[PDB]
Amino acid sequence: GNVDLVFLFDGSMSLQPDEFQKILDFMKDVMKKLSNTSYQFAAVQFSTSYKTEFDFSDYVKWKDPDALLKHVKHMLLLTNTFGAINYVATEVFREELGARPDATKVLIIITDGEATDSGNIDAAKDIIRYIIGIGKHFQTKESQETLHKFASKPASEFVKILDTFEKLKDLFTELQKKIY
Repeated sequence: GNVDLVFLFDGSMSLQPDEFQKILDFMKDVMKKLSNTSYQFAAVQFSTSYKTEFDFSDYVKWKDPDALLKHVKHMLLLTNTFGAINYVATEVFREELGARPDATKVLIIITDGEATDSGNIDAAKDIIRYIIGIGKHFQTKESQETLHKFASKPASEFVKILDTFEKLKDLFTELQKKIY
């Protein structure tokens, strides 16, 4: 079956330059490793504001992860996760931007801290949502639990807590093995 997968990646000022680059490299590696007719991809950077770095039609045009993320600039502002998820639901998953009506909608949200906004993500309810919380800001159970509201259930499947950015590599096999 077809899968339309969006990477939604944190560009806040909490992220150090090497860490942000490891996130970009992870997205490129996932695209290279999942690449096949079934998958198409989009990517959105979120911080204070939201930017579609490439949409599904851009992916179809270029099919080159290096090219697709070449123009990304680290935003270095806040962490407005609620609005980011809603932005994906309403502004990225659109047929006019290359989204396929028959495809399973998937989000991989990548963040290094707690949200700086609030509200709800009801608009994104029909999207299968993974969230990856990385690093020292998720050392407490309480901080980890804040990510559950963003992800699909069960949290034991959909919420991934990684203690270091080096652990992103350990998610490749898992993501490759998903059958939606």
